[PDB]
Amino acid sequence: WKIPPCISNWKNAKGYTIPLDKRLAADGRGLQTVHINENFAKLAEALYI
Amino acid sequence: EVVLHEDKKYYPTAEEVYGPEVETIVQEEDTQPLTEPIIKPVK
Amino acid sequence: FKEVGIEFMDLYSHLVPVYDVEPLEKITDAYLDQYLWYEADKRRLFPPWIKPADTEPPPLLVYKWCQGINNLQDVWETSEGECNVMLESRFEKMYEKIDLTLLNRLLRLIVDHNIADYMTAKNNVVINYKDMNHTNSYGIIRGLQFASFIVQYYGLVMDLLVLGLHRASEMAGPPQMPNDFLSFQDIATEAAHPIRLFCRYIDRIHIFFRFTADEARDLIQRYLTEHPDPNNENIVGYNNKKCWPRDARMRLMKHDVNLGRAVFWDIKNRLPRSVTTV
Amino acid sequence: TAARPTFEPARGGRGKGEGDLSQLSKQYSSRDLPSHTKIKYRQTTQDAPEEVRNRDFRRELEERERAAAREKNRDRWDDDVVFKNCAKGVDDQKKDKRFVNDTLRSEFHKKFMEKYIK
Amino acid sequence: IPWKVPGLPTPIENMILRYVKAKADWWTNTAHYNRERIRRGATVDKTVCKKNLGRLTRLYLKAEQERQHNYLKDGPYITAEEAVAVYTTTVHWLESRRFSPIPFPPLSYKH
Amino acid sequence: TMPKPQWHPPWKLYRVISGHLGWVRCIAVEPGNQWFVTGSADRTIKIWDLASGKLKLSLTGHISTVRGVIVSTRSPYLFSCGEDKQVKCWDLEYNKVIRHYHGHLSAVYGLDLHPTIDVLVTCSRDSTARIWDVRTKASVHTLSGHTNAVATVRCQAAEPQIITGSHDTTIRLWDLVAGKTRVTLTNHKKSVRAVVLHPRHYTFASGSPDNIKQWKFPDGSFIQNLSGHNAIINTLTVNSDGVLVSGADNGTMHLWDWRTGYNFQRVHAAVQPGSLDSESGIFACAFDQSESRLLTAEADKTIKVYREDDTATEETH
Repeated sequence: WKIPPCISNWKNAKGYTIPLDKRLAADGRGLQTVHINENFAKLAEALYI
Repeated sequence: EVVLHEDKKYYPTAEEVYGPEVETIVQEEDTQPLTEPIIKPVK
Repeated sequence: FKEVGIEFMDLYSHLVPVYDVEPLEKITDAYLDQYLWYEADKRRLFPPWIKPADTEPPPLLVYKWCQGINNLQDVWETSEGECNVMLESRFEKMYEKIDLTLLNRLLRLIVDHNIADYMTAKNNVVINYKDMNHTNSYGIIRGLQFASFIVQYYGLVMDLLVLGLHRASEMAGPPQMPNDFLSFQDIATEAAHPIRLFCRYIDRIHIFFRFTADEARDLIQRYLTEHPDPNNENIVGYNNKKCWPRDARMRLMKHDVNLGRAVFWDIKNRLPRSVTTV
Repeated sequence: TAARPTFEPARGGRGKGEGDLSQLSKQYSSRDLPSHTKIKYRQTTQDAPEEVRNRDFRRELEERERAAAREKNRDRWDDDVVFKNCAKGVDDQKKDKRFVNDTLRSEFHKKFMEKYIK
Repeated sequence: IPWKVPGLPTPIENMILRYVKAKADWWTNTAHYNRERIRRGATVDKTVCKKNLGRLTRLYLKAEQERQHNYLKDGPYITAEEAVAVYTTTVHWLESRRFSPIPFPPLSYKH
Repeated sequence: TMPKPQWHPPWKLYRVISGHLGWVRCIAVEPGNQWFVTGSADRTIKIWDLASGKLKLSLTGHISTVRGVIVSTRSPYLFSCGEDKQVKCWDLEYNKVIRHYHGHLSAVYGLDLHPTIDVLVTCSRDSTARIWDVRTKASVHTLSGHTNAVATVRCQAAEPQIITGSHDTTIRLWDLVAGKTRVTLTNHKKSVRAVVLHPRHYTFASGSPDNIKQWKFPDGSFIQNLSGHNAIINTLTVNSDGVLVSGADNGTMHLWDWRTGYNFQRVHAAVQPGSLDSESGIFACAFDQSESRLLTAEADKTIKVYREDDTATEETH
């Protein structure tokens, strides 16, 4: 039941300096996992043919 | 069998999540407008 | 390319995107747009139904359209059974759905491969608003200086899809002697097909149809085959113009309502919903 | 500092009507003038508690339920064009019956964003 | 921005998601209401016009990130038979009109 | 096994009513089973048809979330309260607000009508309960003595006439005449968010996330301890057949024997299609005047309606 602190991308009210790994610790935009489809291939190859 | 973005069906149907015995009621705008009243005066 | 900004112009009934491009890129795009339109008008790329043309104000466009309807052969005769149909519609998400790979393919058909690669890779930028960053991987950017050329040419491609190569070639005429906007080569080439007049304003379509009773009944038979109506419900959802008086609006006859819905159905089937819809 | 949250509310019991009527002030709002100085009561036809007391509610509720279910039951040239009929069996695909508990993926919001941005 | 705290108890995380969805609903319904008021011409403030524009562009870009993601996930919609039809129709048209392709703007172009 | 519990038939959902655009925070049934009110966080009050489940009216006028709604039994009125700080009387002859009750310093969380005097009582977040005359819209007393937000309040005709739990984990049994506390019951460890009154047996129940407790009325004696529904419970309601309903913030709802304190059914209902798994939750539940339907106001912006299963004993512990 421990609550880690809130390192915000917007508010720095007491003007602190936070290390980059703690600053860019937004996991959700790193696990977004840009994944492609397989029907791009059929389209591109058919257009070249 | 391509699904366009205009359909893109998430969130399966209310009959599919509650079942056939539960009857689902979706109510947008209402019967008897605000002039037609609740409990009627003695006329 | 560097990221472009976006904001919205509020027109109080709908919003319009306003795009913010880097100045060096904007100068290169503006010269490219000038060069593309000058070389397209020399080479006669756009046929005269691509409508925002230079020597035509939009009221002159409506005036030419009206006198072009009037100057069709036996256009007001209804004695043997003949109908006129006027379809006015749009290409609903025409901007939003231009696949940039196929756009590269068509632009490499038109211009040099370097210019076409520039125009394709220019549409794929990052859009920003105050926190928000995404990448335009599917649509186009309307605010590019040369986006007008891409829009009118993609609309030309879909005009070829709607009309077909034969009737569009009959409208454009021969390449050695092209005709102007609402004019054919012969009276016999006018009445060869039911599509008589056709213009395209930027994403607005205007077709005029002349039907004999046989073709009208056949096309209504095809619509009622694919979409039957046992309860006569086609007269309910039919919109009419409520601006004009009661004697002045379109009457609700079963034949005319079925013919209007059937002509709309036939034009609607000519476009894949992945390209645009109507 | 100046900009700060609350973390506790202001308590009641120390102003204008709280203990001694704030020691009997002679200040009164225009919203504190006499208005609706007569309680209306339920009449015999409306739902007076004399009439509500003897009523069997389950039989009447079952009858109205049966009537509602019965009402819902009794209610219910150029052949050479490169693309054929793309919509064959699309009988309007009842999205307007679905209701979604999501303000971004609702049908009303998709109609909203389709209407108000061009 | 997709919000995930790496270590956080799931009751706190679920409760925060619940109340953030509630504030999302309030924000969005207020935006719909004020947009209908601005459309009909009703009495509105100028600040509510600016706030409403700022909410509408933010909702549009949420939907637009959603649409670009659904395009990169769900493949082409174009169904390559149809794209070959489009390309081949354009080729037959451009050879029908005897079109001359636009060159690169030359090194000594007079215009 | 010291007691032998009465068999109660199990309950089942048969109707999911939908149409609010916010958390449905309150519900109440009309004295004649013709309709029922809900109040929600979309700042409206909706009259629903109780038989057909059809929206009968929608009443706008609140500036914030509607927290409590009650229909008067003596008078043709509809009292409502909100996070607005506003307490209102709706004349149902006209469907318009005729009287607004002013004086709450912060949000108003619940309200109840006295069954015989025409006196409204309200809970607020400013640690007070207020006592209002309906006819003169004035504060008779300000029940102060809780230290945190006041969550729920009830009323009797008989002794202690005002019973209120609050977020300071205490429950005060009051004097309507004097305006002072008679009994402070501190037995709960977490916040009391629902008190409920039995129609016959002159006892009451109270709920907090640790456990739920049953209590004699004159001075608050401990009688019993109903445990096992360990979530943040929001409402409790009593059937005259001795069925107690406990609905929680996590959507879980338990069905209980009043007398022996036995759990005969657990109901974990499912969310609406668009809704989220973290959004299952019950804020209100109420029986109809026939006491054969259970109306629950859910956190997925729904109203779920339950009735008894007509199949015989498959049950008994």
